[PDB]
Amino acid sequence: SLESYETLKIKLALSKYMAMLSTLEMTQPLLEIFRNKADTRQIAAVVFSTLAFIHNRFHPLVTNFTNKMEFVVTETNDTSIPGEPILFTENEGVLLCSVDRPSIVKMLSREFDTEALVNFENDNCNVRIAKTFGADFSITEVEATQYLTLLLTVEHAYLHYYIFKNYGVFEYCKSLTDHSLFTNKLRSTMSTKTSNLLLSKFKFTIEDFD
Amino acid sequence: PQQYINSGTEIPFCDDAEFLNRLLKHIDPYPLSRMYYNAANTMFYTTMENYA
Amino acid sequence: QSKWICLRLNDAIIKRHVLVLSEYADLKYLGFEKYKFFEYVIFQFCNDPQLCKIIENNYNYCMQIFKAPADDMRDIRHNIKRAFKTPVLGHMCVLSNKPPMYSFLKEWFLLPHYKVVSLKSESLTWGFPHVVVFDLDSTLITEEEQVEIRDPFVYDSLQELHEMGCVLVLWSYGSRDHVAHSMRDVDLEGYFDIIISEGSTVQEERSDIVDYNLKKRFIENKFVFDIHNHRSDNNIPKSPKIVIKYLSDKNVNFFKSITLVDDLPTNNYAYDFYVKVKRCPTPVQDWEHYHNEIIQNIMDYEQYFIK
Repeated sequence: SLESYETLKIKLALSKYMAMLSTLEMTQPLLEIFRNKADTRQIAAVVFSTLAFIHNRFHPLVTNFTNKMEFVVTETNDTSIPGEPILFTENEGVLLCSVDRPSIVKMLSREFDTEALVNFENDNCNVRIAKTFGADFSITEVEATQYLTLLLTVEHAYLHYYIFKNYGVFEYCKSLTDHSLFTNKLRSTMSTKTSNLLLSKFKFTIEDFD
Repeated sequence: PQQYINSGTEIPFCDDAEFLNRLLKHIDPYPLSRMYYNAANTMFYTTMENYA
Repeated sequence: QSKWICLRLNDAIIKRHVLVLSEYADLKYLGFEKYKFFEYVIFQFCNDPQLCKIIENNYNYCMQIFKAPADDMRDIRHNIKRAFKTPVLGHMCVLSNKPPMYSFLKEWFLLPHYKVVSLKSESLTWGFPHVVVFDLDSTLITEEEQVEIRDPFVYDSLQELHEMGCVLVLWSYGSRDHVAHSMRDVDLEGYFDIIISEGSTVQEERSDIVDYNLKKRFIENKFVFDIHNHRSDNNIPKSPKIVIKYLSDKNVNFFKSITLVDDLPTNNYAYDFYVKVKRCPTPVQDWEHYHNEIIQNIMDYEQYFIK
């Protein structure tokens, strides 16, 4: 496709994000950590590193960041709220962010579908038989799926944070009541790099049926 | 808070671009152009569940 | 008037086909593996020597460097056939990422790259083919309105050319009507490959069935031509566009060389060879020297270069 190389560019941005977390203090594949309470500080720090990459690519013009902020993670549905698995808060100057691990863990337990579904380059000697003559690196599509999933989930949070920071508590509440500002808005100052943001990439609808 | 990214002092980065490209190569054929939907499906599913 | 550079793919995973680039960066437009589709790829010479230096450092492919001040299709073909020692060259790929405006080559077939898959090979000759194209209304016929065969020697020479595999391509500028009579009158088609008519004219193109005569299978002489130049002159060149189009319709996808034989030099836009037919009100039987000329023209590559 005349967009295909751009899809490859999306793959590239994805891998660029991936490898940094795959190497810097990468102890174990995600699920091994996320199945356990061990080093909740490590978990939250990985989340913060993700937020750092997000601030980077969204607003790369100035790499500086207010890394000073507090973190909480929770194990209690009586604390959880549907639809916003992570939430920012401010308490008398105490800027803090909060999460529930079990929700996201349970979320990341279904990536088991397969693309054996739709059309592709047609079966041909060119496609194969041509190669039959003449002329730890361990990664699989499912892991890449999970990782992109978590990225996309954090995107929502980062946009929320940007808005809250720029507009204060009330508008944070307003947005949580109504995310309509998200609704179909590339329009931005160039600093946002809005085309960088993956909302531009995929679209969806439910149909109310019966 | 049990943790405080005031302990954070960094802007983590990596530019091993050629190593990343060789790693990219074996993932090139994967049709995420199809696969991506799974994430949205599962997210919506979980949100529905949580509201229920 | 430019210096030029060319890729030569190391593994000829697809042969003969060649491409022309607007950017060294066009590799990004091409993406993975598809470079293996194009045996050679020409690019205008680097202004910055660092580009050529990086190219020279790259080992992934062979390459050549040359001057081609002669901004001409056939001359470029000749030069490249010299460079890579190859008698024949494939079609030139194009993309919606619009080519460099090397439009001096405007009049040519352009392959929208993906047709590469559509590139069947063909039975029509066991050798790489030479081709010769012709006209009726004033070309080789006697000037009498009831034309005569100038020589039965020529009549049989028609079939004889199949010994060499020279393909025989009449494009009368005259209407299909006289051809419709001529066919019944003399089975030159029974000696002769491909026929077309209606070439006389060009139409103001702007963005703003013949079988019944004798149950024939013959072409719709469609309005395939275009303005193409949109300029204050009166020229109706023999069109490689249509010609090659019909060739690939016949699955004819490669050729050694093509000669035009006609009474009008102007239509020749740097055809490999032009045979200005000597208009004649008599059967001259002049074909002997025409034969000799064409044969020597063919022989030109016996030396591995037309000269």
